[PDB]
Amino acid sequence: SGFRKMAFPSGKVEGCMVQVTCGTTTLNGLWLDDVVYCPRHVICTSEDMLNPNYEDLLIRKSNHNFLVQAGNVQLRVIGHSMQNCVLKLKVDTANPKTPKYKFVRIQPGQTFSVLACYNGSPSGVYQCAMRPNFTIKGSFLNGSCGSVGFNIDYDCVSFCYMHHMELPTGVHAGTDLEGNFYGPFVDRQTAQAAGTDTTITVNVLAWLYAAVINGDRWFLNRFTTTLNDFNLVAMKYNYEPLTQDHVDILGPLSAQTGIAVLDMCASLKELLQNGMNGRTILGSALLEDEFTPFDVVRQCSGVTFQ
Amino acid sequence: SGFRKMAFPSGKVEGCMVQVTCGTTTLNGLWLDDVVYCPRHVICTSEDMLNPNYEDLLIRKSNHNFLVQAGNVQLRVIGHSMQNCVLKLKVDTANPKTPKYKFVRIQPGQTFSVLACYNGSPSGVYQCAMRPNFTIKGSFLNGSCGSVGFNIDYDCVSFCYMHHMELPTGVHAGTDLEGNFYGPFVDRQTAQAAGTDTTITVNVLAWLYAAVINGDRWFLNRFTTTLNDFNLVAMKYNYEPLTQDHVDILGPLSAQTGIAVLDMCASLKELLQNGMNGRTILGSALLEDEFTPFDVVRQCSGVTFQ
Ligand SMILES: *[C@@H](O)[C@H](C[C@@H]1CCCNC1=O)NC(=O)[C@H](CC1CCCCC1)NC(=O)[C@@H](NC(=O)OCc1ccccc1)[C@@H](C)OC(C)(C)C
Ligand SMILES: *[C@@H](O)[C@H](C[C@@H]1CCCNC1=O)NC(=O)[C@H](CC1CCCCC1)NC(=O)[C@@H](NC(=O)OCc1ccccc1)[C@@H](C)OC(C)(C)C
Repeated sequence: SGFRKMAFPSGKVEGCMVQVTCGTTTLNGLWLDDVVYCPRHVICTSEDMLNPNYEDLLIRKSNHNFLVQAGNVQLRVIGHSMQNCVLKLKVDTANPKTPKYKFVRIQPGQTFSVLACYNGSPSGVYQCAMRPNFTIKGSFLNGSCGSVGFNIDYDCVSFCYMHHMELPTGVHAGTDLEGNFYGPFVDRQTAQAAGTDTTITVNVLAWLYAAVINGDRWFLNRFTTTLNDFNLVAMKYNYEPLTQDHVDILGPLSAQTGIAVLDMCASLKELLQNGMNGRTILGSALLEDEFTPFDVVRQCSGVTFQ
Repeated sequence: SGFRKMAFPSGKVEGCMVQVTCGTTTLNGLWLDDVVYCPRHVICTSEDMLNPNYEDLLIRKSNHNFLVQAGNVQLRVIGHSMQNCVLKLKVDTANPKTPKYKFVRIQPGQTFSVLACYNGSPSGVYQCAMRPNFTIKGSFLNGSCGSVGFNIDYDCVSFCYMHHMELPTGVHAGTDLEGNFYGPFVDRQTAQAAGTDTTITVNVLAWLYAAVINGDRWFLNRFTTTLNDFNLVAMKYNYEPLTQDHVDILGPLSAQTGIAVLDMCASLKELLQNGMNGRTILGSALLEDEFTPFDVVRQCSGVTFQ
C-alpha cells in the first residue's frame, strides 16, 4: 500500500560523474570506458555565447586546455572531438566502475530519473517526464549542466538526457547523449520560448487506476462513452488525444482492476467537467500526469533490479 | 529555478543491502563491518505472531538456521544476539563497501530518504517525513521490511529507520537502528491504530518561503499578527503550535527573502481562512508539509556531498 514518486537507485551513475574545467568554465561530465562526455559550450567563454562557430573555436584549443578530475585524481586527455551539441574527450584511463550501459532517445510522455550534480559531485535524485512541448520541469542551479537522465532496466543503464540550459519561464532544455536536442532549441544565447503544453492523457488514466488498486474509489461511475466522444471533451480541457494504441497499453491495468478502459474514460470525463469538490485522489488535489502505465505496475506489483 | 521532492543519492547504502532467510521467512538485512541487522520477527514463523516470547524462541535456533546472501555469495553466520526489536547476526567477512556511518534517532517533522528493497535488491528511492503521530506514508509491499531510512551529511551516512509493518489505514511503522520503535507500537499481530495526526506548521512556512524564492508571490499581504494570535487560528485547522524556537530556525529564510517571519504567518493565516480559489503554489493545490527549512536551503542554494 501507498503510492510515491519513485526514482531508480542512483548508485550505478554516481560512479561516472566527473568535473571538467576549461578557461573560466566548469561543468559536469560523464565518464564511460575511456571517453568523457560534456556539453560543447564548455569551450565557449562568456564572449562566445552570442552566435558562435563552435567548429572554428574547437580548432583553437589543445588537449591540455581540458582539466578532467575524477575524485581527487586528474585524468589526462589525449584527444577530443565533436558530435552535434556534445563534446567527447578521450582520456588515458578506463573507468573501472563503468556499468552495462546504452544510449537511447526517448519520446514525450516517458519518464526518467535525474541525478543533479555540482563540481562532479552528486547532490540529489528525482523523477521527471518529457513534456509534450519537449521541456522538463526540473530543479537546476548554476553548474548543474552536465547532469544526465536515465532509466534502469534489470541491470542495464539506458542514458537518455544531458542538461544544457534553463528557459525564461523556468523549464529546462537539453539533449540526448548522442548530442541532439529535445525540441527546437539551439545552444546560442538568443530569444527562445517553449510553446504551448498539453496534459498527458494516458498517464492520467494510469494514475487513476493506481488509485483504485489502493482503495480510492469515489470517482468510478456506471456510465461509459465512446473513444471519439472522449476526445471531443479532452480537446476542450487542453488534453492530448487518446489513441487506439494507448488503449491497449492499459490492458493489464483494466484487467487486474475489473474497470473497463472506456469506463474509466467516462469517469475522467466527469472529473474534468465537475472539478473535485475538495476531495483528493492519492493524496493529491490535482490530476497528476507524470506516471506512465509502466511506473504503476512496477510500483504496485514489486519489481526491482540488479 | 524549480522545486522538487529530492532524495539523497542512494549509492552508499546499496552497497549494504543483503538477503536473510530462516525457515519460511525472507527479508532484507543491513550489512556493516562484520554484522548483519534485520527485524527479529524473522525467527517468527506464521504461528509465532500472536503473542510470542522472542527470547525463548531465540534459544531454539542455531547459527546455521540463518541464510545470508550478499550478491550470489553466501555469508557465514558465527554468532547472533538480540537488541530490543532488531537482530544482529555476526558473520565471518567484513563488508569492504562499508561507508562512514552512524546511527541516529530522529524527531517528528524531520525528513529522510528510503531505499525500498526486495530480496536484498534495491527497487527505488523516495523522500519521507516522520508524521506527528509517529508513522510514515511510504510505498511498501511484501518483503519490503528490512529497508532503511537515512540522511547524508557531507559524507557520513546517518541511518535512522528500519521498516517493520503496515497498519490498517495503510501508513507504516518501524524502528530506529538500535531497535526501538517510533511510536507506541509493538511487534505482535494484534489490534493497533495510529492516532490523530496534525499538520507540521514550521515546514509549511518553509515551503511558502521557497515559493517566493522561485517567483510565486500572490499570497503575501501587508498585515501582520502576533505569535499567540497565530496559534489561535492554527489550533482550529488542526495545525501544530509554532514555538519561539521554530521562529529562529526560519531566520536565514526570512533574511534572504525580505519577508519577516511573523509577516508570512499572517499570510498563511488568510490561506487557511479563505482557501486557494483555484491557483497553485509551486505546482501544488494543497499546503505541503514534507519540506523542512534545511531541505529548502540545500536545494535553493546548491549544496552537494562527497
Ligand atoms: C549549466 O551550468 C547552466 C545551468 C543554468 C543556470 C541558471 C539556472 N539553471 C540552469 O539550468 N546553463 C547555462 O549556463 C546556460 C548557458 C548556455 C549558453 C549558450 C548555449 C545555451 C545555454 N544558461 C542558461 O541556461 C540561460 N538560459 C538561456 O540562455 O535562455 C535562452 C534565452 C535567452 C535570452 C532571452 C530569451 C531566452 C539562463 C541561465 O538565463 C536565463 C535567461 C534563463 C535566466
Ligand atoms: C515486511 O515484509 C512486511 C511488510 C508489509 C506487508 C504488507 C504490505 N506492507 C508491508 O509493509 N511486514 C510484515 O510482514 C508484518 C508482520 C509482522 C507481524 C509481527 C510483528 C508486526 C508485523 N505484517 C504487517 O505489516 C501487517 N500489519 C499488521 O500486523 O497490523 C497490525 C494490526 C493487525 C490486526 C488488526 C489491527 C492491526 C499487515 C500486512 O496486515 C494488515 C492487517 C496491515 C493488512
